[PDB]
Amino acid sequence: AVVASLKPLGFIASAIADGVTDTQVLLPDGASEHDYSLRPSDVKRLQGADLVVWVGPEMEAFMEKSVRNIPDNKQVTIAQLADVKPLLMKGHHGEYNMHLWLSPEIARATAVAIHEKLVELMPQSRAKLDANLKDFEAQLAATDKQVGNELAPLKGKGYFVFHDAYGYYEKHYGLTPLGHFTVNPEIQPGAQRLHEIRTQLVEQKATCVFAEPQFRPAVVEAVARGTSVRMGTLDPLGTNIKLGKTSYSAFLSQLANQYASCLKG
Ligand SMILES: [Zn+2]
Repeated sequence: AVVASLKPLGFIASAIADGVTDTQVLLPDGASEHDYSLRPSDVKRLQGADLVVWVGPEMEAFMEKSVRNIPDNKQVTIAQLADVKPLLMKGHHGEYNMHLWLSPEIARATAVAIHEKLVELMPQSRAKLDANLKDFEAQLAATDKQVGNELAPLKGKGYFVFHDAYGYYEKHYGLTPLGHFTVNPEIQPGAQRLHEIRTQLVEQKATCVFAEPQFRPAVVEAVARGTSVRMGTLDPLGTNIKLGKTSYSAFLSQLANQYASCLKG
C-alpha cells in the first residue's frame, strides 16, 4: 500500500495507485496535523508501506522520527521536492506555509513524484501507472478551470478564517482573505479578545467568517453575533470525501463550493 499522512495526500496517492495497490491514510478526522501521536500500529504501517507520502518535518512533525528509517526510493516528502521549492510561500510555526495539499500546482508535482517512485518500485504496472497519472492530470486541469470560474466573481469579497490553512488555494484562485483569528474550537474567547475580533470583522466589512468543522456552533455564533458577517465552514482535509481516482478533484471543487456558499451574493 501507499501510506499517506493526511487525507488529501491520500486523495492524490489514490488516483496514482488506483488498481495497483491500496492507499491508506494515517491521520484521523479532527486530529492535529502537527502533534498527533502515532501508535506503534501506525509506525508499522509506515515501515511496511510500498511508499510513504507526507508534506515534511515542518508540517507532520509527528512522523519525522518514524520515517527516518525509510529509504528515499520509498518516500515522497512533498516539501523537499525540487519542483515544489520555488512554490513554497512565506505566507504551525516555521517560516514557510506547509499546507501544500491545497496548491493545485504542488498537487501535480506530488502526483508526478508518486508516479515516478511507483514506476521504479512496480515496473510491471508501468502502463497502468502512466494511465493513472494521465487521468489525474486531466481531471486536475478540468477542475482548475471550473473552480477558477466559480471563484473569480468572489474576488474582492473579504472574509476571515480561524485556521490559516488556505493560502495556497486563495493565492492560486484570486480569493481575497482579510486574515485569521486564533480561536479555541471549544471555548468562546475572553471579552477583550472577543471585542478586538468583532471590531476587526466590522471595521473591514468582512462578508464572511469561516470556521472549521470541529468548531462548536456557539463559539462561531459568538464571534459573528450582531456583526452583519455571514458564517461559513471550510474543511481543509476533505473529511467527508472518500479515497479514489476522482477524490482530489472532488476536494478542490468542494472547497470552492464551501467558499461560494457563504461569499455568494
Ligand atoms: Zn494548519
